[PDB]
Amino acid sequence: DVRPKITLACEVCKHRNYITKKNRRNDPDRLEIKKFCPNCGTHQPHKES
Amino acid sequence: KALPRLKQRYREEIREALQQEFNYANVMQIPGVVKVVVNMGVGDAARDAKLINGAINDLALITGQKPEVRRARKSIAQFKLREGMPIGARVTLRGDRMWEFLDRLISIALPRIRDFRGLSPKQFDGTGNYTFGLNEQSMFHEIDVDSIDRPRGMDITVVTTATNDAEGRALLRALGFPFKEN
Amino acid sequence: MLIPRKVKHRKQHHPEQRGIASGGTSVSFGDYGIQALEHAYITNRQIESARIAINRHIKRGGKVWINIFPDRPLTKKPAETRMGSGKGSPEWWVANVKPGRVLFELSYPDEKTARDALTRAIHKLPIKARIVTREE
Amino acid sequence: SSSRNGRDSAAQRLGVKRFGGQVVKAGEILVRQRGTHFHPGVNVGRGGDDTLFALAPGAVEFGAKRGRKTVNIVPVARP
RNA sequence: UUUCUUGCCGGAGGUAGAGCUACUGGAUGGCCGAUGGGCCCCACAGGGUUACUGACGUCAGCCAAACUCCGAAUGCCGGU
RNA sequence: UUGCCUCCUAAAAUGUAACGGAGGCGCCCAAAGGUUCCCUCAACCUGGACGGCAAUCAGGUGUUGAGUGUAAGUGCACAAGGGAGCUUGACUGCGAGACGGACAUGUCGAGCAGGGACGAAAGUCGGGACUAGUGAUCCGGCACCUCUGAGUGGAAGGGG
Ligand SMILES: [Mg+2]
Ligand SMILES: [Mg+2]
Ligand SMILES: [Mg+2]
Ligand SMILES: [Mg+2]
Ligand SMILES: [Mg+2]
Ligand SMILES: [Mg+2]
Ligand SMILES: [Mg+2]
Ligand SMILES: [Mg+2]
Ligand SMILES: [Mg+2]
Ligand SMILES: [Mg+2]
Ligand SMILES: [Mg+2]
Ligand SMILES: [Mg+2]
Ligand SMILES: [Mg+2]
Ligand SMILES: [Mg+2]
Ligand SMILES: [Mg+2]
Ligand SMILES: [Mg+2]
Ligand SMILES: [Mg+2]
Ligand SMILES: [Mg+2]
Ligand SMILES: [Mg+2]
Ligand SMILES: [Mg+2]
Ligand SMILES: [Mg+2]
Ligand SMILES: [Mg+2]
Ligand SMILES: [Mg+2]
Ligand SMILES: [Mg+2]
Ligand SMILES: [Mg+2]
Ligand SMILES: [Mg+2]
Ligand SMILES: [Mg+2]
Ligand SMILES: [Mg+2]
Ligand SMILES: [Mg+2]
Ligand SMILES: [Mg+2]
Ligand SMILES: [Mg+2]
Ligand SMILES: [Mg+2]
Ligand SMILES: [Zn+2]
Repeated sequence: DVRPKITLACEVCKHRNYITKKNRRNDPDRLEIKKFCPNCGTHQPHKES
Repeated sequence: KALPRLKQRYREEIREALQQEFNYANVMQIPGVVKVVVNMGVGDAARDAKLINGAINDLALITGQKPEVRRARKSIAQFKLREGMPIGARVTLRGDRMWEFLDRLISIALPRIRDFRGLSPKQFDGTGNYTFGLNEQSMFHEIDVDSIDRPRGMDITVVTTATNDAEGRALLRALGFPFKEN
Repeated sequence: MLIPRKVKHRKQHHPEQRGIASGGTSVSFGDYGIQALEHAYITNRQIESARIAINRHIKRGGKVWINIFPDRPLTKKPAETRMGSGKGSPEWWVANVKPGRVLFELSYPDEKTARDALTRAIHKLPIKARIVTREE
Repeated sequence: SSSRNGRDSAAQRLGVKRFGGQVVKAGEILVRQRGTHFHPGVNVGRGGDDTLFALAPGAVEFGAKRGRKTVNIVPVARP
């Protein structure tokens, strides 16, 4: 599908908060960035599902 | 506490000879050597880029300091060339490295040239600039002949601060590269 | 048969043909020229016929200057076709001429056949025109 | 025989819509433009779509400054 | 009366028009023309000693709704 | 042909149709994001053998003619250009006031609190130099929550 739609989930509270698009051909590895999770109160890195 | 012999020659007799022989208004109108650039472009990297590393090794033994890999600013479909491949090597000699490399060239390579007839005077562009290109690349003594696989290129380039051709003639002849006589 | 080699766009609206010609109002390449009087559409075939007429009479000596070039195109649908449904294909290229514009220019010694050939050209153009000399 | 052209886009109603000499509100949008036909001056901000708006109350004044078109909002005197 | 009209003040445009050694194209005729960026003998050296091609430049004169180094009258917005 | 985007027709505010004239769009980027810092081309004359008409090139007239992801349009050399060091603001909670609209729709925005990024600090950080890359309603799924729970606790069920 070239453009899978992947969601980003938190870790401590485990909420699927953010969603982003990516190219699986060019990015076989999982997505690793940092965001702010509203209920947590502090920035915490997000892992895609 | 060290100073190269060619720089010594330049600062002792070459500048005063030029000064007296053209009678400049001031003293530093003496032309001077500016930069020495050493490089070459293989051109076949569009098919095989493995020999780029060999060219880098050759340049490394020639100058002693690491070369460069640069791309092409335009795409030529006729040459099967697009922007993005590395095309050649690059390195530059400056200062003490200029003087040592010029010494090594003038004292080792030019005497050894196979069938050397000298160099013509007519390859300046009117202000004393001179870059050019040689029969065989393995010529320096710092490179060994046993390890070479293919003939590639290499560079020996001298340039001047010269305003025009007259002092280009003068200083290049004072330094003493094998100029032809016509 | 003067046709421009290429044009950026191959179809153009109806040109405006209002006002008095400002450019090319005075003749200076040779001695003699022709100046128009009315508004018109002068076609490349008309230019070709007029040039043929001028040379066909002046024969050996002299030469001709043409101050206009028929590059404005016009479309036409073929008959037996309902109107609309897009634009038609361009058939003849025209050069819009404004009053007083110099059409042709001549440089030949003698007034007699000079004026004769200029009149020969006049009689083939669709609009009125007059002889004009280099002297004002 | 037929035609292959005839499609078009919509009109986004671009252009300058606030002129000099009048009074404008805070955050009032002055000019809608594609590129930099106008440039920001004092109390003028630039949006994501290269629009120009006002940051302070006052009167808009157009001017020229080194071959450019710039807009300003002067601090009109309080009555 | 916040409305309208008019005089004046502060405003950006890009139409009419005009223009090009000012850009994108179209176009007429000349001049040196080395060097067709090149050929009667291919010499590594005398010319289209031969009617071509002649680039750059230059003399000038036109055309373009999708050309503007320029640019009105109107109309529009705001204040008195 | 039916949707969206670029220009002209469009008569110098916006708008303004036709089976009028020309073209594209149903992406991409874990960097092509962000901080800070270094630097400026291409055109140009010459050539140690290839390597020549062009490869790379130093000298040293060169204010944009190279170029700035994807068509057109506006700009950008004061960079939105190239590279490097580090790192994710492609934040949360919002939102003064505005453009813009028959209606549902789209656009910008200083400032405050938490925790950060770059830099010493000043300062900048609410995706990409900008404008197309898109779809209303119903119905169905999942995580978490100090929401409810058809007579007792609930729970199911129903909710966010
Ligand atoms: Mg969200
Ligand atoms: Mg020089
Ligand atoms: Mg004119
Ligand atoms: Mg007639
Ligand atoms: Mg944006
Ligand atoms: Mg931005
Ligand atoms: Mg009143
Ligand atoms: Mg005015
Ligand atoms: Mg003005
Ligand atoms: Mg315009
Ligand atoms: Mg006109
Ligand atoms: Mg021009
Ligand atoms: Mg004239
Ligand atoms: Mg018209
Ligand atoms: Mg125009
Ligand atoms: Mg109007
Ligand atoms: Mg008024
Ligand atoms: Mg438009
Ligand atoms: Mg308008
Ligand atoms: Mg209508
Ligand atoms: Mg299409
Ligand atoms: Mg970056
Ligand atoms: Mg250089
Ligand atoms: Mg950027
Ligand atoms: Mg950069
Ligand atoms: Mg509000
Ligand atoms: Mg802010
Ligand atoms: Mg804070
Ligand atoms: Mg339904
Ligand atoms: Mg019960
Ligand atoms: Mg119960
Ligand atoms: Mg439940
Ligand atoms: Zn969380």
